[PDB]
Amino acid sequence: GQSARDAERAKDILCRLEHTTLRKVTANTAIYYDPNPQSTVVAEDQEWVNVYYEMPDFDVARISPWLLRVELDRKHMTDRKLTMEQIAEKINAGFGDDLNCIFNDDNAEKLVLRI
Amino acid sequence: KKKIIITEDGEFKALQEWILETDGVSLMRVLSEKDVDPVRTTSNDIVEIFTVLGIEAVRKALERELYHVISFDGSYVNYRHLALLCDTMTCRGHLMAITRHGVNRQDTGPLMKC
Amino acid sequence: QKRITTPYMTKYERARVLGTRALQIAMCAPVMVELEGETDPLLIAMKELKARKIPIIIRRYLPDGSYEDWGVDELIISD
Amino acid sequence: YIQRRLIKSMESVMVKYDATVRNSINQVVQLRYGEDGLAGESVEFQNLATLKPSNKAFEKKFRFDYTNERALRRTLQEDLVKDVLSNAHIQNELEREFERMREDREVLRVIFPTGDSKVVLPCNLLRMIWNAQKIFHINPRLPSDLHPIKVVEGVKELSKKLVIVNGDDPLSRQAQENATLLFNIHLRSTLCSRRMAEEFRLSGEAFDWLLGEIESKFNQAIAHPGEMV
Amino acid sequence: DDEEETYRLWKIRKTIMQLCHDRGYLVTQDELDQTLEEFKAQFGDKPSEGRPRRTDLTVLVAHNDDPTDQMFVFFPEEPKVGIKTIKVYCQRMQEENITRALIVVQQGMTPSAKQSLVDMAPKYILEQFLQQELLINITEHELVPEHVVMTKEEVTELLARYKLRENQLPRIQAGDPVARYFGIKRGQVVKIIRPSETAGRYITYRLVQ
Repeated sequence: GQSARDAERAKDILCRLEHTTLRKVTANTAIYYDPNPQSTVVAEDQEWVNVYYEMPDFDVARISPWLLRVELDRKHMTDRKLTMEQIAEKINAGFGDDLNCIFNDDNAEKLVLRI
Repeated sequence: KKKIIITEDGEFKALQEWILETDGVSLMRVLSEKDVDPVRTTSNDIVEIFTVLGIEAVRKALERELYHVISFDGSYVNYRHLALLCDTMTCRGHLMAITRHGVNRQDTGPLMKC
Repeated sequence: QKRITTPYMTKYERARVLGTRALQIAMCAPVMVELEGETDPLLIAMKELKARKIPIIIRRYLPDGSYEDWGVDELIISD
Repeated sequence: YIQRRLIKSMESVMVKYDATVRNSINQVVQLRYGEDGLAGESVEFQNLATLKPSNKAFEKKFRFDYTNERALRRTLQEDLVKDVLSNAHIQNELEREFERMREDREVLRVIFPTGDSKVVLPCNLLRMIWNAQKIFHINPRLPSDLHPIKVVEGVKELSKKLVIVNGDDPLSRQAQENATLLFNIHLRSTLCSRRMAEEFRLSGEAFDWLLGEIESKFNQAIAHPGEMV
Repeated sequence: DDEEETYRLWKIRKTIMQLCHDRGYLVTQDELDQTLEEFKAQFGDKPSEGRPRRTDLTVLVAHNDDPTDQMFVFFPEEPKVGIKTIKVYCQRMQEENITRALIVVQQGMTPSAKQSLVDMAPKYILEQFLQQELLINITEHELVPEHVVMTKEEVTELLARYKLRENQLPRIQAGDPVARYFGIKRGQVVKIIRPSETAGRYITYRLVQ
């Protein structure tokens, strides 16, 4: 289609065809220890995890004291026109429901989602 | 690699169009995607075309690749030789290589395999 | 009749007819042209062909087992 | 090493006495050698000159209109210019060759999609016209005496005597039309009535020679039954 | 999602309506160019919890030369297909008196099912496909020439014109994509018509064995 003419649609189908894994869009990861979701060992993630916490869902059996924190690079994120919403559903939809992902808002400069 | 069209007045006009080239082959899926030309898309591996497209497609692709490797340095070789080679190479239905165990599986006599 | 093959003496049949007829002349066979001071048994066998007077019949074998016989007189000499 | 292997593969393929390329166990490989039936020794490069031009230049150069009365007076003699203008049968037969030409023009555009014009074919035609223009001292300044319906029917009769696949029944009368398909298109586009009354200007005597030579230099391009192809 | 799923089901459908048209069946004209939104309005907007259930998609067609011989196509629901599941279909053919049948397998089949279809040789011939392969018409590709299947009266005209046997022809195995697209059995002869640059057109023949 006109995708053969304009470079933008060519580049979007380019990114849509190329294979992309997770370690290409991550900056660093850290395994913390929050025995309570209100503990928030790292200093500043308390805001968004809390604004989730006043809407608390899925406290079915326990709360796992073990946490996994992932940091993302918006450079590698936007170049493929990705944002952590689709990642968030597919990292859940595709592996099971044994994991649970809460995330920031992209207006914040660094893109972190905790599991 | 241009897109040559025949205009309304009847002249050959060439057009520049974006093409994409990959490193790795799985064509049956790449053909099934949207806004990707399913006619002119091809791969430089011929067992893949054999499994995906057929046997005549292997004949023509092999001919094309032989022509492209021959005419790389401006040389030239007649057509009958390419046609005869790529016809006797895919005559018994499947791809038998001109190799040790490719000439070793035929109705040929006993005094030739000795 | 039903002759399906070409009426032209091919390149290979002309090289074998000239060889055989030349060897027969060397072993005292009678010639069929009025040569003039010629001695080479292969120069004579070439001017017999130009005059269509070689007494040999060619048997072409089709690949299905059949055959047909063409007199060298009946063929169109290629050269 | 690679050449030794490949030649060890294909040792016993050859042309049998019915023009089919058969294996050692008589397994047919091609119904005709090189799909045409000619040896790759007596061919050379030529041009089509029918697929590249536009739809207006085409009808301008390959038409032979017969209602001008003065250019027709310029190129043909007075004996033929009164006959061409006063016979509906001739005007009709000169109208169908253009139709048989446009169809071939449309078939060429699908055989050669890219648009090139360099093809390999039997006996050269432009050089054979140039020769006949000098064996007979053709002066390209005076009106010629070559009646056009002579050109049309001579080219038809010549096209009939170019047999690659000799047979009378169907499936042997259509493979013949498939074998000499490109050469007949080239021959019809080069020896049309307009071009040979406008550019070449051959005489009547110099046309039978050309017709007799096309056939004789074609019949000796056919492959020979027995060469280890 | 379902937008990907309503797209595929329309695409795969459009392919089959040509595959059965090639085999010489009667398919109405507008069924060939059924655009997407027309399909979306007829069978349903989405198959995810929708009216298109992968049933209500099946097709039954009749031959041109004869209204009795008919062909069916099935779209199984499970990803990989079991044993009685095809016998569910074998029963559905047993009741309607149809022998020509196809099954558009979704993702795969079982080796036991592979055994269960090669047994009914003299009756109830079924063709097993894949969902992925039917997504594109390979016949309209660039490299693929035009094939045509010859009746058994024409094949006896070749072998008597070129004075051939039937062992001396070029061969093609009945496992390559175009041998199945046309539904070819062993002992048939297919005719290829390709254009070449030396002659203009060349007709070759293949024996399917």
